[PDB]
Amino acid sequence: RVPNYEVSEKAFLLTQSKVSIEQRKEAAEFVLAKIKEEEMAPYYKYLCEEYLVNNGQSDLEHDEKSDSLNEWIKFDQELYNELCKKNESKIKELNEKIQKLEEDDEGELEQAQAWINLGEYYAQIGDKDNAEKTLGKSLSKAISTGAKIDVMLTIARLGFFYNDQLYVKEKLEAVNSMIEKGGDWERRNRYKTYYGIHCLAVRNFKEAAKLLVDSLATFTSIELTSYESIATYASVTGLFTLERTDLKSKVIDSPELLSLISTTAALQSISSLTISLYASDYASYFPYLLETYANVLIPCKYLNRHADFFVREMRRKVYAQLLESYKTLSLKSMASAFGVSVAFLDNDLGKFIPNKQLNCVIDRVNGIVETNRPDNKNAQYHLLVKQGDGLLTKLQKYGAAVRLT
Amino acid sequence: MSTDVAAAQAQSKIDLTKKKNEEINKKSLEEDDEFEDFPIDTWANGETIKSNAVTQTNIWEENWDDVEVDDDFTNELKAELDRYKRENQ
Amino acid sequence: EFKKLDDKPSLVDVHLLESKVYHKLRNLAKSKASLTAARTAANSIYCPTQTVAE
Repeated sequence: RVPNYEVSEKAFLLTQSKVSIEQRKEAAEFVLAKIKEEEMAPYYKYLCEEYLVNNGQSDLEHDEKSDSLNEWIKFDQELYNELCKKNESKIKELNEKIQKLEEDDEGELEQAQAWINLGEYYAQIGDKDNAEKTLGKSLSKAISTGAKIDVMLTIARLGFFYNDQLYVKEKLEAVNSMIEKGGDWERRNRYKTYYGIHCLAVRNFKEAAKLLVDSLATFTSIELTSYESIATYASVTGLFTLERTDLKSKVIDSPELLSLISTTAALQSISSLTISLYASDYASYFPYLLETYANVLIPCKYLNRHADFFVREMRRKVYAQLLESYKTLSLKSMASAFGVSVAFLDNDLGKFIPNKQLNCVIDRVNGIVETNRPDNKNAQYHLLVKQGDGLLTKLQKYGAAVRLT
Repeated sequence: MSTDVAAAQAQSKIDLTKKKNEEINKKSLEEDDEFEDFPIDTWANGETIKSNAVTQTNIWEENWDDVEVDDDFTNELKAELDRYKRENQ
Repeated sequence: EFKKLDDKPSLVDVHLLESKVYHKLRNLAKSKASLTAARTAANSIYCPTQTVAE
């Protein structure tokens, strides 16, 4: 249960070469200890592939790059020997138990509990395919509705290990069927988070916030990642979705976050960023924003691909907030608050304005920054005509097809 | 994929016995599928797939961050640079 | 463990300190929860004047 994600989390951080020197070498230690002790032997061969062009590599049976920036990476032959031994052993033991459960009738509850143990071993060693097969026999013998739901979650978890978002998605359709058959609120919370993490793994965060702000209140955890880890993810999803008034309630005034405090780096930076967006201290906003890039977005698996998008958005919001409270600004005032140069400021605005969330122009000549307001009845007219343009396209499109019939 | 919603027009139109002949006639006008030339010229294609992952090979929602690089690295330099000038002005 | 050995009005004070802890952790959702439990142990009429002042 416990190494299955924790080894993957550190192993992802270790892969990157776009992390800090220090953070990669701390991770590397946790990964390596856990291969030898827990018998993560096949996923360890797998992980030598996953760098490749990224550095660190120093393996004895698998490729190396010219630049080893790590040495808490080693392949040993003892690892391979062990595999062979341990494999046969676990397999032999349980098998015989299964045959014994066949001789004297006991096989409904106990043979499925034996096959649950077989998929956990299979899962331990990093085989999604053969874990799933064993977890398949568990179903066929007739068991409680509770047990059946617990098993499907485990299988979907093996999807996260190889960081395959589609493998997660497909399995979690089946849980949606059984969830109301058991009718539990306990395994529904697990569902909320399981989904939480899956929605966080894909681009769109709108669903994520909703599931994960709830997952602060009541959490039940069977092969689901730590409560400080879940808190961090929730602050990210809050920021994205919500605006001032709402935001302030949800993720600053939660009793749950306020009792958990900050003690670790990741939680700390994310938390301080969130108060500064609300409180209009824009000075201290950019040091927190930069900390958020290194310590929060990138070592995370479910935000490595959404890190670029999240920071870019953040720059858009904070400047856009400022703009809502202004009709005119000066270039220097605006630049000073951020703690950048006027030249540099024009440059960052000039990527963001065409696409537009800022709703501003800059008069370079009078030395002001001017703010245009299309919010009136004009705004509401533009909203409707566009939504209507689509209805007209669809009506046309289906209609030509039936008129042809 | 195609104009409008590509998903709305694929189910509107599907194979009947009448339709099958017309598919061949259309194909044969230019000749072929016109989708064998790109594999031959390049002799295994080499697309934009390196820049990021919202590139040409993409199967998830686009983030629109392939038309622009990561400016966060740049910003680390811009922030420090400002502090030093500011200090003795 | 002393709640099976519930007979003492000296459990009033323990609930009161738990209330103070959540007060400076600055959540008053949980502050109230322990305050309710303080009023329940002090519903016993054999409590000193000083603990009730608390």
